[PDB]
Amino acid sequence: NSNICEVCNKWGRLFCCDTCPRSFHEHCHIPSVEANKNPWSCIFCRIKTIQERCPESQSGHQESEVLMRQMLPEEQLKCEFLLLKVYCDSKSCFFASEPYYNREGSQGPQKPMWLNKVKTSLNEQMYTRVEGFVQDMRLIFHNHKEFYREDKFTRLGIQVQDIFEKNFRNIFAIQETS
Ligand SMILES: [Zn+2]
Ligand SMILES: [Zn+2]
Ligand SMILES: [Zn+2]
Repeated sequence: NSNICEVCNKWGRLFCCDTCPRSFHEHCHIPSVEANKNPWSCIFCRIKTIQERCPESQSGHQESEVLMRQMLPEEQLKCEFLLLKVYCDSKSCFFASEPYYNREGSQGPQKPMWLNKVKTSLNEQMYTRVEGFVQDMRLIFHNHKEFYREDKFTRLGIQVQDIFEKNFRNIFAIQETS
């Protein structure tokens, strides 16, 4: 197994996957690494199994159909993975914890949003459909763009949103288009 966490790329107290060489800090993995369970399979392994059990799940989908899906176990897992993929980028640090807004010439967003809040929401089963999760994720970056206006710091929102959107299209097998 790897000697660094797959998400944050640091060493420390790591839990190793039994079916692939990835390792995780307890609260870097999503969901948090489970108490017992030997063997234990990580979220990358669990997602791969879904695809392997239903190869047709990789055919193209319309985003509008994906968003209306109810958050049954497999969609819940897919959203957890997609959130994890965003935390894997080091630029996620900017969006992880609760933000605050005091900048000359800007007003804060009406509905602040951040990754740790989406993480809690997922953990507490607060989303009933994929759309709930996706809307909160996209709101993070939209609030950032709106607040930072012409500051070049706006680009961090663009960059992390691109990571999100690529991974959304991959995980939920959205039909490729130009
Ligand atoms: Zn970690
Ligand atoms: Zn694994
Ligand atoms: Zn089948």
